[PDB]
Amino acid sequence: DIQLTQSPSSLAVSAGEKVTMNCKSSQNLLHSITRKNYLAWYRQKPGQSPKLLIYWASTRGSGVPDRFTGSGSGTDFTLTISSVQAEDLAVYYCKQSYNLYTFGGGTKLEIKRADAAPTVSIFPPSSEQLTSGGASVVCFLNNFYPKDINVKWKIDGSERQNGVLNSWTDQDSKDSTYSMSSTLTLTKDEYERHNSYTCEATHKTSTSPIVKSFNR
Amino acid sequence: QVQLQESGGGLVQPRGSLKLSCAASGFTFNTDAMNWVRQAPGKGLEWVARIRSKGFNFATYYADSVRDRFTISRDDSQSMLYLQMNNLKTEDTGIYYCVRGRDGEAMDYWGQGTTLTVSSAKTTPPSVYPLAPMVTLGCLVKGYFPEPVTVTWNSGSLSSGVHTFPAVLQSDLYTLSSSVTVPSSPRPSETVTCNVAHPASSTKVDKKIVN
Amino acid sequence: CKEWLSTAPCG
Repeated sequence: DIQLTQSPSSLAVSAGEKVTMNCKSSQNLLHSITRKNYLAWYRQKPGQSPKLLIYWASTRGSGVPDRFTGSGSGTDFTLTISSVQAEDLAVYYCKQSYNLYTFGGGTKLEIKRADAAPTVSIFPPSSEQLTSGGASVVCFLNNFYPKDINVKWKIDGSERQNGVLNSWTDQDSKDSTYSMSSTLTLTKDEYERHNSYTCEATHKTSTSPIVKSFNR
Repeated sequence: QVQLQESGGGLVQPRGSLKLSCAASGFTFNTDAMNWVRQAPGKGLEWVARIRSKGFNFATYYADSVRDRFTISRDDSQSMLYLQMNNLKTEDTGIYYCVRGRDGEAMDYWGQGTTLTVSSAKTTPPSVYPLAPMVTLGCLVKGYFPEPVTVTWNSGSLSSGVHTFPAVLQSDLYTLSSSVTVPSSPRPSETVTCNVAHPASSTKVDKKIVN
Repeated sequence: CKEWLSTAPCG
């Protein structure tokens, strides 16, 4: 089984720049007779099927723009993207066809953009959920950059860390910003026992944390 | 246009069996070699099976991990590609892509995929809660199984300003949220509905964010 | 047409 290894595992470049990622085969992919290197490149955009970008190590696939250049031979190959745009964020996989098929771990591309503070929003439990015996306070922190953000849940002024379900989104192909939802789930009981609830967000775009609160 | 539509994925118990199908369109199916590639939950791609054309006497190839268990076959007259899976294992959980792969070149077109979950757990309908307060509104889809769930706003008119966060597994059940941002004017003046669908239990709920 | 890398048909 031929093992392909890719590097870096992640990349972050600015729009307009050029980027270069590598793929290394465990076995030589150059066919002695045809002199062709059986290595292809694919990319998968967030929530889409993979798309063929290059085959035989250099031939662009049909319709694929000239920005994509594949190179290398033997066991070392490279994919170079020029004029990297917002629409290029995805995971790039190199695959081998020399014997059966084998993909690499993939390399993720991220777009380096201007800092952006999140837009926090806290939501009290729905009356329908309350009637179910549970209570989930939801906080949406949307459209920010960089990806790193800290979110604290404070009940009456005490930090509640248990029962929190965090979930980020992939970088948006258009604005290049991330989003996150934090869900605090307590019982009707515990919810009944407290007054003010707060979603506190710490991010480099502000000097002081962002607090979004609501008293029951 | 080339169109590969797979169907048949779903929840199946370990050691069980499932049969996937692929309807091909837009090209001469009788001439191309067809493949099945899969992608495990939050992982890379893994080629599964390959079936060459009649001109090559229907030669079949299988990945080491899927050998003797799965069975790729085809029906050139109906343009259908099949993947009969047996002795299923948890490892086989993931999305299965139907790929048109010309022998000599590369994997041309891939389908949209079909999810397959291998677990002993059971189908559980999702509970949709309306998260009410440019004003952001949300929708809480929690406690369902298995994945996936389809969330849309206003049946489709609301696609911009929407953010559907990936589901998170917790205590055998999934929880997912979706937020939408609309101008202060069209709310509550203009109706905003959260449309949720959970195929695994033929569920569909139109939750109007009212308040 | 027995080899994976084949491209020339047969029967």
